[PDB]
Amino acid sequence: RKVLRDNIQGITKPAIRRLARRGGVKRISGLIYEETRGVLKVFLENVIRDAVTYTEHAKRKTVTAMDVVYALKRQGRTLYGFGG
Amino acid sequence: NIQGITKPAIRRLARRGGVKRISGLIYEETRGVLKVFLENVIRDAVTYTEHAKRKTVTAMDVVYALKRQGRTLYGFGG
Amino acid sequence: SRKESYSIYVYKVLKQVHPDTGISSKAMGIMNSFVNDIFERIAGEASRLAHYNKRSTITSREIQTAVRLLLPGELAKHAVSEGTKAVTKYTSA
Amino acid sequence: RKESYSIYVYKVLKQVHPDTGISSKAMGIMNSFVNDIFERIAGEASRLAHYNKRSTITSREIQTAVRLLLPGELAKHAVSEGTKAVTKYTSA
Amino acid sequence: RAKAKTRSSRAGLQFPVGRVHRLLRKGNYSERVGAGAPVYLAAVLEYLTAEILELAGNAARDNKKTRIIPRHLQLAIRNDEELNKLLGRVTIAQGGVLPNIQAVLLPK
Amino acid sequence: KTRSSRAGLQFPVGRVHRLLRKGNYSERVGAGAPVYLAAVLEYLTAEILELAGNAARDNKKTRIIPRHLQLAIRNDEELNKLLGRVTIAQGGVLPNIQAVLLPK
Amino acid sequence: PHRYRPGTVALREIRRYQKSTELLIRKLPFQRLVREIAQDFKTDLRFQSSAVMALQEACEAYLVGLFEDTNLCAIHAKRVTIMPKDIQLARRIRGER
Amino acid sequence: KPHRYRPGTVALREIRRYQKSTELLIRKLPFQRLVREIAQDFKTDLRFQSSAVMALQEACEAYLVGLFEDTNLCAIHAKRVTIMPKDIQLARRIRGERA
DNA sequence: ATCAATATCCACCTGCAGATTCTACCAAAAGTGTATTTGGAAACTGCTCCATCAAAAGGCATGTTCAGCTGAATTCAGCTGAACATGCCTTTTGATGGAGCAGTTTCCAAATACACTTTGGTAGAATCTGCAGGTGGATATTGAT
DNA sequence: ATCAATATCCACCTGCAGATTCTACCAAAAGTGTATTTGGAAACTGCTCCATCAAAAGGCATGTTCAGCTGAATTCAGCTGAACATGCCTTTTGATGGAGCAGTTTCCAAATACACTTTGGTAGAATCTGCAGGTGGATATTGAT
Repeated sequence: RKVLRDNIQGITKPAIRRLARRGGVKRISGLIYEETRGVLKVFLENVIRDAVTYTEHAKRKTVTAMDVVYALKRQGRTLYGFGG
Repeated sequence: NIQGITKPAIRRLARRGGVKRISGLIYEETRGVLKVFLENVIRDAVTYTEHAKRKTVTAMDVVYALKRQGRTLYGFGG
Repeated sequence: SRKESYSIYVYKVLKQVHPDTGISSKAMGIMNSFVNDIFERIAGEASRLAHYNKRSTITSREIQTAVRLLLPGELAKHAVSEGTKAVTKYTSA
Repeated sequence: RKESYSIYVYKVLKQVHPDTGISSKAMGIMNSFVNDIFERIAGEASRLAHYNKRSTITSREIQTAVRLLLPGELAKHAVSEGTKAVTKYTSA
Repeated sequence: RAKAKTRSSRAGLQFPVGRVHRLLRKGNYSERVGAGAPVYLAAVLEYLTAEILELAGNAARDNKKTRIIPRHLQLAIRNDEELNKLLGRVTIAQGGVLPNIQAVLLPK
Repeated sequence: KTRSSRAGLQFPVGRVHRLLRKGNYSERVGAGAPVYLAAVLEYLTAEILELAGNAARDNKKTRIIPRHLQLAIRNDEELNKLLGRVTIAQGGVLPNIQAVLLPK
Repeated sequence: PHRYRPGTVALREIRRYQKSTELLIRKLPFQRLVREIAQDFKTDLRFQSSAVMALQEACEAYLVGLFEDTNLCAIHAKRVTIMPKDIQLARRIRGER
Repeated sequence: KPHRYRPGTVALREIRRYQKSTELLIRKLPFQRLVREIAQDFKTDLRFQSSAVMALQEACEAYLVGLFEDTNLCAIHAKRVTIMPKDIQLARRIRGERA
């Protein structure tokens, strides 16, 4: 494949301010887009960590949606709408 | 009885929290939070007594109700 | 394959409360997870109760205490009522 | 007739700190710790068993539970001790 | 040989009582399961399903639509006090948020 | 002779194995599971006990009280993480005054 | 006569009560409050002495942790005094409200 | 003339707009590759059910929106209208994300 | 920053009481040994479903300019909550005794668990049909004179 | 208080992606007939738990004095919002290769199930660490040249 590199910058600044609108935010400081990216990565890390850990214990090589859900449950962010 | 929790007792609790001074409106708000907490925990604990067909709330019941609410407590059995 | 869900029974209850209203597939998924989430919270809480009280069997009594513990206020008593109702209706005949 | 872990906490205490004792309140803090962890590890393993439609909990289930439950270096260090204890047990 | 009655009918239930019974045994919640537990449970779940469904199909009609989409579900659970409380640590896929602008943020 | 000795552990492998069968966790319990698990609890006990003893002698005391355990868990980063939603009875808090709150 | 400048004894009290682990609420006014709340839920009850101890332990550990988070909100608003505005922001973030 | 909107008017519009919808605000390709990197640089050579990346993005945006809400409440608490990093670390500190 | 005058810690001992530790026996488990079941690991393998690609479009990201006001910095005063001596009362504690009550056996009737012998449920076609997405006038809403 | 600019709300359409319904198979309840528990139902202890009762001791309530914190008011540099041009790269769609999930058998390795033949709990003796004071010397704090 192609080398995967610096893809947290794919989380654009307009995409972040959109997420900020829907959260009820009117004025966004200039430093927010970096902090946002930092926190989202720590988040995604921790979930994909556990999701994959379920993939590994299953001896599976594809990460199933159920793996994501069991992961989100563990962290506490129980999700409705995928694989029951 | 809620006033039995004296203002200086509340004041010390804030002190251990690292609080320097206390607005006079706090002590009422503190007693309201204190009560809702005791309310939610004692209800869940009492429910655990009633399910056991008992009339004495054991320390365990409280431990279970604390865990119940995600305030797990070490030191009182289980 | 053979993957069972509650889509049959959610849809029955949907036609009951809203006889003219349909439901999308995504929304049915949200429901099937909801039935499953509650089912686990209650059963787990009763599993814990029976274990706390040194009893190897889960009666409908344990489930009721679980329902009181998990469900908030009026949702609890409205539920407990509906349950007890279906139990007495069952045992009677 | 109530059993506890206080016998084994004391053996492990005298092991690491032969010079040090422990108070009774602190001994209950420890038992409760043991019990809490025990539930976390076992439940997470039980849920692993069910998610994958297996009916037996092996040491493997307990390991994945530890990686999910124990943060960072506690994980690797704890995974080691079990694999150590399983290996030493199985040998003879 | 007598005719078979579904347990869900006998309790006057839409939800599957026989299935809830199996899922209590094969779920390892206790070694043995009482016969009133699957009934009592299937009733409670059916009740809560009915509650959520009524408030959603209401909000579906409020938005002038006859088919419940997850947006309506999120509107229903979040606008009701106890439902939101029961589903606090819970996110609905494609759910959105309740419109809520702060007072301070509004124009002069 | 004991299963715990075969594993070379201080924690009861036999008792843990019964606790897994009586615990309603799985239909059957493997033979390697309770060994593995008992070793993990033994270790985690040791690591808390060591840090508690250090906190105990750092306070001139030879008997570990709960305060030494709270200091041991809250000053350790990864134990504080594992036991975040946990209250140590009679534990107190670590001394910490905010900078802004300090005298001139 | 001699007096300590205001706020001095406050930091002194902070450094003492953070140093100790004693229970800070008087035992009986608490226990009286506990049984009162239990009465409102069930009548003629009885508590193990260790059960009122548990509730008092859990309860001061809750409040002290809240005051920690409350103080941080007071600091976040360029203030030094904790107000009911701070306790409400603290609990509305935690999810208790 | 030409017309201009008083700064602050478009955001109130934008808040009302995205609070009324349920679409996913992050573009899907950059989020997908971001997930594959975080996963690749965790366990090499993996695959992903499309619905698994969906579920990730759903839970992610849901998380961040709820973080902004809690953040904005801290900004309002500081008599500001602009959300700053200072607010987010506070919100996550109280949340227990990292106290 | 020093020179003093309180009030505060903090070091160093010390004898004792309340717990801690070590001791003596006792059922309740735990470990063996033997004999069955049985769960899931290995070995194909059919086949969803994932990874990759190309090609065109048009949605949207990016970067730049401009400036309205928002955050921050400053000043000050009123007034709130800290400090403090003080005067009394509610808590502490230390049994002491009385009994309601959690805890233990010993039956057993009733409720469950198994172990095999008729649909409800699900996976697909085969029909239906909300509403997504595109337009345009009605209606606000906003901001400049 | 007007009057364009511009955005929003909302009714109308209509083919279509997606729901709803129809239909054959089949996994899983249901129904019966025994084989086990199991948790009450009484019958009785020993705990613990409530209840006064009665001193004293801090501990709390209180009122006065004012130090300095908060909140309001003002000012302004400059940040971040609003618009617009620009062109990239996401999106959309449709097709394939084949990996690796997942449905089936087959069959040992391993877990289970009784049957019999030490450890851990528990309630006493024999220590024993910390408590809780008590001077006594820097320490930190605050008032005044």
